[PDB]
Amino acid sequence: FTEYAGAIKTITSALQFGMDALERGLVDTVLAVKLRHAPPVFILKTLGD
Amino acid sequence: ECRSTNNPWASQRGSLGDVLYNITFRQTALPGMYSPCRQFFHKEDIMRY
Amino acid sequence: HPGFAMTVVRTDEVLAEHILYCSRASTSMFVGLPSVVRREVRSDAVTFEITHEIASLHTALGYSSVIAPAHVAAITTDMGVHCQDLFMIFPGDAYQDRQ
Amino acid sequence: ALDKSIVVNLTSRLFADELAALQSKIGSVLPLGDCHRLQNIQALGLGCVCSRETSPDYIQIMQYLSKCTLAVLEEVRPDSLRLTRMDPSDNLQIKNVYAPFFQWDSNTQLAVLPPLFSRKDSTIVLESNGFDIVFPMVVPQQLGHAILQQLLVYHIYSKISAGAPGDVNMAELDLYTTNVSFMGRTYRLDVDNTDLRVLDDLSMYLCILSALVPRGCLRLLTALVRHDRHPLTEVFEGVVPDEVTRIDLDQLSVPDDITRMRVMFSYLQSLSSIFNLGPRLHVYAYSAETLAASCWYSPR
Amino acid sequence: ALDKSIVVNLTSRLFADELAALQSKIGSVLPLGDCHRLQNIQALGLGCVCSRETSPDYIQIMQYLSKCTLAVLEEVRPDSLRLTRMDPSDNLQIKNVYAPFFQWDSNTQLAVLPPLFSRKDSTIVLESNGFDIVFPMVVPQQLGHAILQQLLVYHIYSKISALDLYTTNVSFMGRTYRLDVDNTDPRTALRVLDDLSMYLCILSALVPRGCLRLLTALVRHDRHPLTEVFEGVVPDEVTRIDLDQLSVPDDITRMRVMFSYLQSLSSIFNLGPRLHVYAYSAETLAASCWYSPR
Amino acid sequence: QAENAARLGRQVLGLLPPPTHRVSLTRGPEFARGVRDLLSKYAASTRPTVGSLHEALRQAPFRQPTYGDFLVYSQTFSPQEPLGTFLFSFKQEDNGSSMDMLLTPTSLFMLSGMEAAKAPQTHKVAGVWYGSGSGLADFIPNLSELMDTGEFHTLLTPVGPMVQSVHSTFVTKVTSAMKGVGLARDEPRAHVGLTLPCDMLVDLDESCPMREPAGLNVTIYASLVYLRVNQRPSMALTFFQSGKGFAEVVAMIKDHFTDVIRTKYIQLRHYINRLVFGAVCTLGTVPFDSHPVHQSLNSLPVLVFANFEAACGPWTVFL
Repeated sequence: FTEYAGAIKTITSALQFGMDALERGLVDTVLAVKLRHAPPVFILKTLGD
Repeated sequence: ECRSTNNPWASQRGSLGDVLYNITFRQTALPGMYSPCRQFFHKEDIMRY
Repeated sequence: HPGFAMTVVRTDEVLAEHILYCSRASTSMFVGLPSVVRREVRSDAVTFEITHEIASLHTALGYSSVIAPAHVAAITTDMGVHCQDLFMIFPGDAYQDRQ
Repeated sequence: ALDKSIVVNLTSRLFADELAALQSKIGSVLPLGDCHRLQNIQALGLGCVCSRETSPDYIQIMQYLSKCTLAVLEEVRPDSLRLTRMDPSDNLQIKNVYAPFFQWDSNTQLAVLPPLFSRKDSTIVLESNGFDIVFPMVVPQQLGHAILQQLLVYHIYSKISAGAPGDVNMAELDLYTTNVSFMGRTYRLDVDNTDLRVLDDLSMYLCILSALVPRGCLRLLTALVRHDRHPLTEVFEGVVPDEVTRIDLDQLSVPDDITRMRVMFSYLQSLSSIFNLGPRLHVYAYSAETLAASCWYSPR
Repeated sequence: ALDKSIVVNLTSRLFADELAALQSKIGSVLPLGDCHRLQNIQALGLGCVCSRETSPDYIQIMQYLSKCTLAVLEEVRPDSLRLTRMDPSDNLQIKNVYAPFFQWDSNTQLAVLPPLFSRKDSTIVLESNGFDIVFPMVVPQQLGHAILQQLLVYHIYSKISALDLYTTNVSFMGRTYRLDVDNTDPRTALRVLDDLSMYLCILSALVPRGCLRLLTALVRHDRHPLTEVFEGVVPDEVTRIDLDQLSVPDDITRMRVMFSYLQSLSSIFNLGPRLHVYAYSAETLAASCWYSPR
Repeated sequence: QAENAARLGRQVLGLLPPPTHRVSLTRGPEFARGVRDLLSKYAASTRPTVGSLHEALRQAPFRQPTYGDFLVYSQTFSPQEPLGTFLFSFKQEDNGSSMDMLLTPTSLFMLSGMEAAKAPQTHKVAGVWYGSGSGLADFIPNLSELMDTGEFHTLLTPVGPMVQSVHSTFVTKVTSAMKGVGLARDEPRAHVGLTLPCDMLVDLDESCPMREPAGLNVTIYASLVYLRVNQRPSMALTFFQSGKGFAEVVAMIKDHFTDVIRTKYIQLRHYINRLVFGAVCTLGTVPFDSHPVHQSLNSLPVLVFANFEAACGPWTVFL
């Protein structure tokens, strides 16, 4: 029984590892979208006027 | 405007500087190294802009 | 002094820390619905994937994200004096005689 | 129950003109350096090895071919490609878009070859992302070792003729090289009179083995001599020439042969390993006007 | 479906030294003979062909290596061993240990070789049963082929003597390793040399007259990476064969029939099985591969 | 007829590939119960019973090979075949849209026209199979040239066992078999072996042990010898059978064809294209220590090999 409990306390943890890893890609890629459309300040100041 | 070119060894088209660091005449080398003078003499990347 | 003189190039890189500004409502995201896919069967390993495709968008037409270099942390590449060994970049090209 | 699928992403969208070159093929063969389902462009063509900048290569392709993992296109979208993985002894469908065009044949054996022709035959030039796509030469096996052989002959006599053209007629040469004979058909190749740096190193390797191999079996005959030694060796006197067997150890010495014979056999394995196996898939059925086929892939 | 696991009956209890010897190697490759669930200890190791009081060679071992199955350890219990098994197409988790250390990567290429450096390290004594257990060694083919290179070269010279800084120092770049040669059985490598007798005489006949002519236009004019072997001197043999004029359709026959015997030389530079490793880790020293009978 | 839908709806909807295991996440930790054919250790008791283990045998590997349907004249492929032979595929040229040519090992003994006593068992039956070599040698008018330049092994693409010959008057439909184990058509749930003549087979792993280990693999190799007899070149064939490994077998084959070579190279001497000898093509792996049960014909001793998978190969030269 308490070897079977060592199964369900393993696989339901390794699902939650994918729950975090899903939320990392939301923080990562949305940030990594913004860095492919971001000129530096020394371009955008003279063009911004 | 008074001088046409500083050296005829880089901006001259056939010149030894331009030939050592051209992409067209590097079909012998190992590509794994890095070369900075490769950058300022590359015909394409300058004309990409 | 030989017959010529020479210019020298180097490179350098600097680790730096940025203030990245991002304005409001620049993008609208389309969050998908994830899935669990198995592959690469071993004697023991049943490796999975949790894949989740998400579609982005650019709402405004102007620029909406500005980066700035605002720190120097180190100078990682050191401005050495070591030249570049053209015998190693060109192993093929050599002279005529052996000795 | 397994699920293979490989999705290659692109940072920028495709051109509307390049996408017509990628709708033009829908099932082909890609050497794919990944074994996963998310990937950037840099490991599906041959741009890992075969690139525009350096010299073209043969064995660095050929080592990379069998080491790699092949895949087949399914559904090309403008954002991003899509593939299907090639499992060992999987079964799927293959069409051709392989310039220059070779007509297939059912119930044949298929080798995957390095491209050695021009880029207009070989590639689709990308400009959305700068990196290439290079498609491997997919030609059946007997036709692979005939297109290899006559060009490798054409490479050796080119170096002689460029060095000294007082030996070789180009009319005698070009009549007997660019016409591959099989099927009752003559398939004409591309000759490359631009001056062929794909087949340099084989001609470099085989010309070591032209002179230094027949030095070899002379030394072997005087090694371990028995009244029990295997008897087929007497028969092979007539194979080796009479002029070869009048050479002694006078020109060399005791440290000279060690500097040879340890290195001598190492050329034979770098020779014999690559010409045995390509990654081969067997095709049993085929049709002409559909240009479709069914395959199974033996990693060999 | 399918299970694969081999437990070994160990009929006499371990000793305190030999327990830690097996405990020292928890991920290993030993070839056994009887593919069953249970197994007696007359045929676990390789030692049926490489023993102490005998004079073992290594060709007959490597010849015996391809017949055998291959197996990986799971535990070492005091009263019994426990192993696991390798199907002829199955991915697994191999975890390399082997003491003349090397480093691999993803997409590397392997062989299985006998112990060719230290029998005393690779074997362990089993005073509990009086029967030792030889361990073989996995080596990448960049050097695993190179170790096979010298043995064929080695038995050539040592009978002509009937010194050896030259022969069995196996060259990795920066690491030259002296082999293990004390009491060889040169009879099995003799037949392999008898099969090098054939092809190396066969290839000598129909040598291309064009590619011979390239050498006089090689060492005289230009210089190359390979041609340091010649030191810019043509052999005397080239000056005898290239007297005539060249002719392509004579030579294509000498270029295709040559190419046939090129493929035939796989049959003598053989291996045991090959192992195509696809995934690899550094600090765990884990790897993964699908086994390939060959 | 309304209950004929409920006869195909049962079978076809169960006779499917297993689905790609793809569970959406929002369920949660129920994904793991799809994995069933990776467990292999079922719990027993004092009373285990087939009525309660009927899941434990319900699991099975996904094993299914493929067939290549051919189409050949009954003038060459004989009307009688013992349902487990071997098939070549000679292929010279695309004349028709689909005009194949098969060859059996019984056929090649008539194409070659080798000596009687070198294979004196099938030769008695090789005249009640076919003619005298008329209806076969007239389809390839370069057989004398295929011997001399040494190119016949470069054209055979081996196929494997049979499944069924739906035979007709002129052209025989032949359902071939590759990749593995051919399923029968007269009898369902019954595989089809590969059956060979005892004249052609030559064993390899037979000596007094005076011990070779066990294993899973034992292979059947195909072979071929370009030779000349009575100053007119006619090819040859044997088989092989070993579970040894390719490093031994080429050295072991040369022990068998020693005496042919010892006569042969007297002939050309007393050339360049004459020098090639033969090749080896692996025809798949017999399972370990399964026995060949002998058979006979009207007679002709024929073996059998049950559970025979079949994987082809290339033609590597040996000499």
